[PDB]
Amino acid sequence: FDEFPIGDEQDAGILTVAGVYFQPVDMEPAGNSLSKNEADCHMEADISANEKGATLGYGAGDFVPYLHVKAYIQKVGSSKVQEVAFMPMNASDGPHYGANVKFEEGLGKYNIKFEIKAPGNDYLLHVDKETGVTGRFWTEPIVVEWKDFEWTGPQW
Amino acid sequence: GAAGFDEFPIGDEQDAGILTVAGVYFQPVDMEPAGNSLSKNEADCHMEADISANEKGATLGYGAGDFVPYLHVKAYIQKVGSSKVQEVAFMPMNASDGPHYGANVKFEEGLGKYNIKFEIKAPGNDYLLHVDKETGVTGRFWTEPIVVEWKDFEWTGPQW
Ligand SMILES: [Cu+2]
Ligand SMILES: [Cu+2]
Ligand SMILES: [Fe+3]
Ligand SMILES: [Fe+3]
Repeated sequence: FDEFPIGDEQDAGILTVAGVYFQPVDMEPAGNSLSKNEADCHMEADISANEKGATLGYGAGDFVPYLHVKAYIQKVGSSKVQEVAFMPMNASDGPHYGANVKFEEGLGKYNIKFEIKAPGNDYLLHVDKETGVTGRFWTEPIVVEWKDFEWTGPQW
Repeated sequence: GAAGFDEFPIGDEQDAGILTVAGVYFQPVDMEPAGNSLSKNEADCHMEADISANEKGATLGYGAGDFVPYLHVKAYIQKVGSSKVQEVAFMPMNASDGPHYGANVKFEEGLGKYNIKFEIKAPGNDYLLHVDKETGVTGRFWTEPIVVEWKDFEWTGPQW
Protein backbone atom coordinates (compact mmCIF):
# COMPACT_ATOMS: atom_id res chain seq x y z
CA PHE A 1 0.00 0.00 0.00
CA ASP A 2 0.96 3.65 -0.41
CA GLU A 3 2.60 5.43 2.52
CA PHE A 4 3.16 9.17 2.72
CA PRO A 5 5.97 10.59 4.86
CA ILE A 6 5.29 13.16 7.55
CA GLY A 7 8.90 14.28 7.29
CA ASP A 8 12.46 13.10 7.03
CA GLU A 9 13.48 10.26 9.33
CA GLN A 10 15.02 11.46 12.59
CA ASP A 11 17.54 9.80 14.89
CA ALA A 12 17.16 10.27 18.64
CA GLY A 13 19.49 8.41 20.97
CA ILE A 14 19.41 4.71 20.11
CA LEU A 15 16.28 5.20 17.97
CA THR A 16 15.55 5.90 14.34
CA VAL A 17 12.06 7.41 14.11
CA ALA A 18 10.04 7.75 10.91
CA GLY A 19 6.54 9.18 10.71
CA VAL A 20 4.15 8.29 7.89
CA TYR A 21 0.44 8.52 7.19
CA PHE A 22 -2.06 6.93 4.83
CA GLN A 23 -5.76 6.02 4.67
CA PRO A 24 -7.49 5.06 7.93
CA VAL A 25 -7.67 1.34 8.71
CA ASP A 26 -9.63 -1.29 10.63
CA MET A 27 -7.92 -2.70 13.73
CA GLU A 28 -8.70 -5.91 15.63
CA PRO A 29 -9.31 -5.46 18.53
CA ALA A 30 -10.29 -1.79 17.95
CA GLY A 31 -7.92 -0.23 20.47
CA ASN A 32 -8.32 3.39 21.59
CA SER A 33 -8.36 5.27 18.32
CA LEU A 34 -11.23 6.30 16.08
CA SER A 35 -12.94 3.82 13.81
CA LYS A 36 -11.99 4.02 10.14
CA ASN A 37 -14.93 6.15 8.97
CA GLU A 38 -14.63 8.49 11.93
CA ALA A 39 -10.96 9.25 11.10
CA ASP A 40 -9.00 11.27 8.54
CA CYS A 41 -5.95 9.01 8.33
CA HIS A 42 -3.84 6.33 9.93
CA MET A 43 -0.68 7.77 11.49
CA GLU A 44 2.32 5.65 12.42
CA ALA A 45 5.74 5.85 14.08
CA ASP A 46 8.22 3.41 12.54
CA ILE A 47 10.69 3.01 15.40
CA SER A 48 13.80 0.88 14.94
CA ALA A 49 17.22 0.67 16.56
CA ASN A 50 20.10 2.51 14.91
CA GLU A 51 23.76 1.52 15.33
CA LYS A 52 23.85 2.81 18.93
CA GLY A 53 21.08 0.34 19.79
CA ALA A 54 23.67 -2.38 20.32
CA THR A 55 24.41 -0.74 23.68
CA LEU A 56 21.00 -2.03 24.79
CA GLY A 57 21.21 -5.36 22.93
CA TYR A 58 19.27 -4.39 19.78
CA GLY A 59 20.32 -5.32 16.27
CA ALA A 60 20.50 -2.43 13.82
CA GLY A 61 17.18 -1.98 12.03
CA ASP A 62 15.18 -4.10 14.50
CA PHE A 63 11.78 -2.99 15.77
CA VAL A 64 11.88 -1.66 19.34
CA PRO A 65 8.83 -2.99 21.23
CA TYR A 66 7.31 -2.05 24.60
CA LEU A 67 7.76 1.73 24.11
CA HIS A 68 4.88 4.07 25.04
CA VAL A 69 4.15 6.38 22.10
CA LYS A 70 1.68 9.19 21.70
CA ALA A 71 1.29 11.99 19.18
CA TYR A 72 0.75 15.68 19.96
CA ILE A 73 -0.89 17.51 17.07
CA GLN A 74 -1.20 21.30 17.11
CA LYS A 75 -2.39 23.52 14.28
CA VAL A 76 0.25 26.20 13.70
CA GLY A 77 -0.88 29.42 15.36
CA SER A 78 -3.39 27.62 17.60
CA SER A 79 -3.35 27.05 21.35
CA LYS A 80 -5.21 23.73 21.22
CA VAL A 81 -3.16 20.53 21.37
CA GLN A 82 -4.72 17.22 20.38
CA GLU A 83 -3.20 14.12 21.98
CA VAL A 84 -3.50 10.62 20.48
CA ALA A 85 -2.18 7.46 22.11
CA PHE A 86 -0.49 5.11 19.66
CA MET A 87 -0.63 1.33 19.99
CA PRO A 88 1.77 -1.38 18.83
CA MET A 89 0.33 -3.36 15.94
CA ASN A 90 1.04 -5.22 12.70
CA ALA A 91 0.02 -4.15 9.21
CA SER A 92 0.94 -6.12 6.09
CA ASP A 93 4.28 -4.27 6.08
CA GLY A 94 5.18 -5.18 9.66
CA PRO A 95 5.15 -3.84 13.21
CA HIS A 96 4.81 -0.16 14.07
CA TYR A 97 3.14 2.13 16.58
CA GLY A 98 0.00 3.73 15.20
CA ALA A 99 -3.49 5.13 15.53
CA ASN A 100 -6.32 6.36 13.37
CA VAL A 101 -6.24 10.16 13.57
CA LYS A 102 -8.85 12.88 13.02
CA PHE A 103 -7.31 16.36 12.59
CA GLU A 104 -9.64 18.20 14.96
CA GLU A 105 -8.90 21.63 13.43
CA GLY A 106 -9.47 20.52 9.84
CA LEU A 107 -7.33 21.24 6.81
CA GLY A 108 -4.14 23.24 7.31
CA LYS A 109 -0.60 23.27 8.71
CA TYR A 110 0.22 21.34 11.88
CA ASN A 111 3.13 20.73 14.20
CA ILE A 112 3.35 16.94 14.85
CA LYS A 113 5.26 15.60 17.88
CA PHE A 114 5.89 11.93 18.76
CA GLU A 115 6.49 11.50 22.51
CA ILE A 116 8.38 8.20 23.07
CA LYS A 117 8.64 6.88 26.64
CA ALA A 118 10.96 4.02 27.53
CA PRO A 119 9.46 0.65 28.60
CA GLY A 120 9.57 1.16 32.37
CA ASN A 121 8.95 -1.85 34.65
CA ASP A 122 7.34 -3.83 31.80
CA TYR A 123 10.76 -4.64 30.40
CA LEU A 124 14.01 -5.70 32.04
CA LEU A 125 17.69 -5.47 31.11
CA HIS A 126 20.36 -8.02 31.94
CA VAL A 127 23.04 -5.91 33.71
CA ASP A 128 25.58 -8.53 34.81
CA LYS A 129 28.96 -8.44 33.12
CA GLU A 130 28.65 -11.89 31.57
CA THR A 131 25.28 -11.63 29.82
CA GLY A 132 24.25 -8.02 30.29
CA VAL A 133 24.31 -4.64 28.61
CA THR A 134 25.83 -1.32 29.71
CA GLY A 135 23.34 0.88 27.87
CA ARG A 136 20.36 2.28 29.75
CA PHE A 137 16.91 3.59 28.85
CA TRP A 138 16.08 7.30 28.91
CA THR A 139 14.33 8.89 31.91
CA GLU A 140 12.43 11.65 30.20
CA PRO A 141 10.53 10.95 26.97
CA ILE A 142 12.20 11.31 23.60
CA VAL A 143 10.24 13.92 21.62
CA VAL A 144 10.53 13.94 17.82
CA GLU A 145 8.86 16.83 15.97
CA TRP A 146 8.04 17.80 12.39
CA LYS A 147 7.11 21.46 12.19
CA ASP A 148 5.01 22.30 9.09
CA PHE A 149 3.05 19.23 8.10
CA GLU A 150 0.24 20.18 5.70
CA TRP A 151 -2.94 18.12 6.00
CA THR A 152 -4.58 18.55 2.58
CA GLY A 153 -7.40 16.03 2.83
CA PRO A 154 -7.76 12.46 1.64
CA GLN A 155 -4.97 11.86 -0.90
CA TRP A 156 -6.28 8.35 -1.69
CA GLY B 1 22.96 -18.92 20.36
CA ALA B 2 24.30 -15.72 21.90
CA ALA B 3 27.54 -14.29 20.53
CA GLY B 4 28.67 -12.97 23.91
CA PHE B 5 27.97 -15.78 26.39
CA ASP B 6 27.22 -19.49 26.73
CA GLU B 7 23.62 -20.67 26.26
CA PHE B 8 22.58 -24.30 26.65
CA PRO B 9 19.53 -25.73 24.84
CA ILE B 10 16.65 -27.27 26.81
CA GLY B 11 15.97 -29.54 23.85
CA ASP B 12 15.08 -29.32 20.19
CA GLU B 13 13.73 -26.07 18.80
CA GLN B 14 10.05 -26.46 17.91
CA ASP B 15 7.48 -24.95 15.56
CA ALA B 16 3.97 -24.21 16.81
CA GLY B 17 1.64 -22.22 14.56
CA ILE B 18 3.41 -19.11 13.32
CA LEU B 19 5.94 -19.37 16.17
CA THR B 20 9.39 -20.91 16.26
CA VAL B 21 10.10 -21.60 19.93
CA ALA B 22 13.52 -22.36 21.40
CA GLY B 23 14.28 -22.93 25.07
CA VAL B 24 17.72 -22.29 26.52
CA TYR B 25 19.21 -21.96 29.96
CA PHE B 26 22.42 -20.52 31.33
CA GLN B 27 23.90 -19.06 34.48
CA PRO B 28 21.51 -16.89 36.51
CA VAL B 29 21.67 -13.18 35.78
CA ASP B 30 21.13 -9.72 37.30
CA MET B 31 18.13 -7.86 35.91
CA GLU B 32 17.31 -4.15 36.11
CA PRO B 33 14.52 -3.66 37.10
CA ALA B 34 14.73 -6.86 39.15
CA GLY B 35 11.31 -8.08 38.04
CA ASN B 36 9.43 -10.97 39.64
CA SER B 37 11.98 -13.80 39.45
CA LEU B 38 14.60 -14.84 42.00
CA SER B 39 17.87 -12.98 42.48
CA LYS B 40 21.08 -14.24 40.85
CA ASN B 41 22.56 -15.74 44.01
CA GLU B 42 19.28 -17.45 44.95
CA ALA B 43 18.60 -19.12 41.57
CA ASP B 44 19.89 -22.22 39.75
CA CYS B 45 19.81 -20.83 36.20
CA HIS B 46 18.31 -18.28 33.87
CA MET B 47 15.72 -19.88 31.60
CA GLU B 48 14.66 -18.28 28.34
CA ALA B 49 12.04 -18.65 25.63
CA ASP B 50 13.32 -17.51 22.25
CA ILE B 51 10.10 -16.86 20.33
CA SER B 52 10.29 -15.80 16.68
CA ALA B 53 7.98 -15.93 13.67
CA ASN B 54 8.32 -18.74 11.15
CA GLU B 55 7.29 -18.49 7.49
CA LYS B 56 3.60 -18.71 8.38
CA GLY B 57 4.10 -15.51 10.40
CA ALA B 58 3.61 -13.41 7.26
CA THR B 59 -0.10 -14.20 7.54
CA LEU B 60 -0.01 -11.83 10.55
CA GLY B 61 2.45 -9.32 9.13
CA TYR B 62 5.54 -10.63 10.92
CA GLY B 63 8.82 -11.00 9.11
CA ALA B 64 10.37 -14.45 9.27
CA GLY B 65 12.73 -14.81 12.22
CA ASP B 66 11.56 -11.59 13.89
CA PHE B 67 11.07 -11.52 17.64
CA VAL B 68 7.37 -11.70 18.58
CA PRO B 69 6.70 -9.20 21.40
CA TYR B 70 3.72 -8.73 23.74
CA LEU B 71 3.15 -12.45 24.32
CA HIS B 72 2.41 -13.74 27.82
CA VAL B 73 4.75 -16.64 28.58
CA LYS B 74 5.00 -18.89 31.57
CA ALA B 75 6.92 -22.08 32.23
CA TYR B 76 5.53 -25.19 33.89
CA ILE B 77 8.26 -27.34 35.45
CA GLN B 78 7.29 -30.84 36.56
CA LYS B 79 9.62 -33.62 37.67
CA VAL B 80 8.69 -36.78 35.79
CA GLY B 81 6.77 -39.12 38.06
CA SER B 82 5.73 -36.27 40.38
CA SER B 83 2.44 -34.42 40.81
CA LYS B 84 4.01 -31.15 41.95
CA VAL B 85 4.20 -28.42 39.30
CA GLN B 86 6.38 -25.32 39.51
CA GLU B 87 5.11 -22.30 37.57
CA VAL B 88 7.44 -19.48 36.47
CA ALA B 89 6.21 -16.33 34.78
CA PHE B 90 8.64 -15.08 32.16
CA MET B 91 9.10 -11.39 31.52
CA PRO B 92 10.23 -9.58 28.34
CA MET B 93 13.79 -8.30 28.57
CA ASN B 94 17.07 -7.64 26.75
CA ALA B 95 20.41 -9.39 27.24
CA SER B 96 23.46 -8.68 25.09
CA ASP B 97 21.87 -10.96 22.46
CA GLY B 98 18.59 -9.03 22.37
CA PRO B 99 14.95 -9.32 23.42
CA HIS B 100 13.62 -12.59 24.88
CA TYR B 101 11.22 -13.90 27.52
CA GLY B 102 12.96 -15.16 30.61
CA ALA B 103 13.31 -15.59 34.35
CA ASN B 104 15.82 -16.78 36.88
CA VAL B 105 14.68 -20.25 38.02
CA LYS B 106 15.43 -22.50 40.99
CA PHE B 107 14.48 -26.15 40.35
CA GLU B 108 12.59 -26.91 43.55
CA GLU B 109 12.74 -30.70 43.06
CA GLY B 110 16.52 -31.07 42.66
CA LEU B 111 18.60 -32.74 39.99
CA GLY B 112 16.68 -35.04 37.70
CA LYS B 113 14.48 -35.59 34.66
CA TYR B 114 11.85 -32.86 34.20
CA ASN B 115 8.94 -32.12 31.91
CA ILE B 116 9.20 -28.46 30.75
CA LYS B 117 6.20 -26.66 29.23
CA PHE B 118 6.20 -23.10 27.85
CA GLU B 119 2.60 -21.82 27.68
CA ILE B 120 2.38 -18.88 25.26
CA LYS B 121 -0.72 -16.67 25.29
CA ALA B 122 -1.49 -14.27 22.43
CA PRO B 123 -1.17 -10.49 23.05
CA GLY B 124 -4.92 -9.93 23.33
CA ASN B 125 -5.67 -6.20 23.76
CA ASP B 126 -1.91 -5.42 23.91
CA TYR B 127 -1.17 -5.74 20.17
CA LEU B 128 -3.52 -4.96 17.30
CA LEU B 129 -3.74 -6.20 13.72
CA HIS B 130 -4.81 -4.25 10.66
CA VAL B 131 -7.71 -6.28 9.22
CA ASP B 132 -8.87 -4.07 6.34
CA LYS B 133 -8.14 -5.41 2.86
CA GLU B 134 -5.84 -2.61 1.67
CA THR B 135 -3.33 -2.58 4.55
CA GLY B 136 -4.32 -5.59 6.66
CA VAL B 137 -3.34 -9.20 7.22
CA THR B 138 -5.25 -12.43 6.59
CA GLY B 139 -4.30 -14.41 9.69
CA ARG B 140 -5.43 -13.96 13.26
CA PHE B 141 -3.92 -14.61 16.67
CA TRP B 142 -4.49 -18.00 18.28
CA THR B 143 -7.18 -18.01 20.95
CA GLU B 144 -6.10 -21.07 22.95
CA PRO B 145 -2.61 -20.82 24.51
CA ILE B 146 0.15 -22.47 22.51
CA VAL B 147 2.02 -25.10 24.51
CA VAL B 148 5.56 -26.20 23.64
CA GLU B 149 6.73 -29.23 25.62
CA TRP B 150 10.07 -30.96 26.25
CA LYS B 151 9.39 -34.25 27.99
CA ASP B 152 12.92 -35.40 28.98
CA PHE B 153 14.94 -32.38 30.12
CA GLU B 154 17.74 -33.46 32.41
CA TRP B 155 18.66 -30.88 35.04
CA THR B 156 22.11 -32.01 36.22
CA GLY B 157 23.24 -28.79 37.88
CA PRO B 158 25.32 -25.95 36.50
CA GLN B 159 26.92 -26.45 33.09
CA TRP B 160 29.19 -23.42 33.64
CU1 LIG C 1 -1.30 0.76 12.42
CU1 LIG D 1 16.57 -12.86 30.42
FE1 LIG E 1 4.17 1.10 7.64
FE1 LIG F 1 19.42 -15.61 24.42
